[PDB]
Amino acid sequence: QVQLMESGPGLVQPSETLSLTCTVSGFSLTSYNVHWVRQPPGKGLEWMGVMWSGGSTDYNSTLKSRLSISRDTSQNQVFLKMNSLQSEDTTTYYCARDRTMGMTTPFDYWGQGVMVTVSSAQTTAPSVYPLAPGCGDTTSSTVTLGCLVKGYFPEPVTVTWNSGALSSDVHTFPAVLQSGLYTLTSSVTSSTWPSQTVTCNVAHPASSTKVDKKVER
Amino acid sequence: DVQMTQSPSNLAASPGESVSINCKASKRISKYLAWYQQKPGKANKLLIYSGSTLQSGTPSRFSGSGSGTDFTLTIRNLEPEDFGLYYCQQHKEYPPTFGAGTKLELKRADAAPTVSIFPPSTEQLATGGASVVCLMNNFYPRDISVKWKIDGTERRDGVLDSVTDQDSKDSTYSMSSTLSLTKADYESHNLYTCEVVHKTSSSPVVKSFNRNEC
Ligand SMILES: *[C@@H]1O[C@H](CO)[C@@H](O[C@@H]2O[C@H](CO)[C@@H](O[C@@H]3O[C@H](CO[C@H]4O[C@H](CO)[C@@H](O)[C@H](O)[C@@H]4O)[C@@H](O)[C@H](O)[C@@H]3O)[C@H](O)[C@H]2NC(C)=O)[C@H](O)[C@H]1NC(C)=O
Ligand SMILES: [Cl-]
Repeated sequence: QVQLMESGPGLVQPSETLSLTCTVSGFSLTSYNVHWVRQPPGKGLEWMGVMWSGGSTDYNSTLKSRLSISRDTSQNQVFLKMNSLQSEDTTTYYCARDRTMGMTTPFDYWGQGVMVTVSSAQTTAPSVYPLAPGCGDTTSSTVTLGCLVKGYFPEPVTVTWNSGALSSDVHTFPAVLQSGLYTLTSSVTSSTWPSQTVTCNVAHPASSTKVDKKVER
Repeated sequence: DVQMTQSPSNLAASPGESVSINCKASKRISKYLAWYQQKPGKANKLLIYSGSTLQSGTPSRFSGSGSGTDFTLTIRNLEPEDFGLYYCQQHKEYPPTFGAGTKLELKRADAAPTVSIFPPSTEQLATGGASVVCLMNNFYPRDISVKWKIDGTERRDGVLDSVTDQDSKDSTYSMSSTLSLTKADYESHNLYTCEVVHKTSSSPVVKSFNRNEC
């Protein structure tokens, strides 16, 4: 099948070069155009430019001076290099394919997009705290437990429960930002706690951390 | 450029019902308008192109009309999988341009939130900080409001909250609210209450604890 896959850093600093790669499979770059599109925070899609099949490039005229698109056909990759990023922005960037034969197709395949955080802040691993009922709260047959994943930067994290084994009513909520750090909660239900152990597994790739926190008591 | 104006930004319907979504081009573009579906965890997917032509694999309940400036996507007999976001793209000329999207919500029966309150952990208090959490799980509709009270007085300072997207299995929402405060502040008060208003109850659902029992 046709596939496009964006990759790049999850965090850049203001004025670092932001290099993105779009890795393709199941078609030839010399037969199709590959476009770059961004979605700023709040907003709809914005065309940035195109890597034409024949090797030329074109750009959004307002962005031209800050973009460079290129490719490596031997490696099935198209690149977007850009500069002059916007402190605290969290744009998502996409690549997508089209062609023109008798007519111009719309974009027939997209990548799933990558989000880039722009900041001069340090990478910071989360502290993980238990969410357990206490302080005189009578425990029903099914209990809601959770983990508070506090004070990390940048996004994202992932949370699983009992290494994937527990998936009853799992909710992992959107993180909130304050004082430059993210905090999220994740909850699950159990009818067999505390006799049976409930543990959240929290990964924060940017800090290379993976921590388990058993919820008890 | 061809500016695409899409409407509406939002729809809500039940499985089995029908919705339509309009795009209007700022210039005539013959039949060259395409429709896409966006869904969490998936790349944007081409449904229709050239106004009315279904991509191979698109179910027959999707149809498109229009030529010139005015286009409409109609989705009949809605499946759960159809709830998500739709957008249009013209493919008459470069630059590619796009509608602003329509988010289609799955309208299910009302569901009252399961409300849980959680005191700070001793692990966190060791650090000099306290977070009190209130979860409001598996409710419908989206509309909800949560109040924190500390010794009977509303606290809005130090409260942040967030809400999940509609659940893939039961189409509900869930909300988390966190009251953050210093250990000293936390220990200067006794009663912590989160107060939750939703159309499923004629008065608020209240969960409380007294710190003196912790
Ligand atoms: C080429 O790249 C350009 C960036 O260099 C892209 O420009 C963006 O284009 C979109 C769509 O036209 C703009 O979005 C609109 O913004 C206006 C203005 O919003 C602000 O002001 C009003 C009134 O004071 C306020 O109501 C808003 O909340 C904002 O404070 C809105 O009225 C529109 O609804 C819409 O969001 C971008 O603002 C614009 N960005 C910049 C940085 O100029 C352009 O889309 C690209 N071209 C292509 C073909 O994609
Ligand atoms: Cl026309």
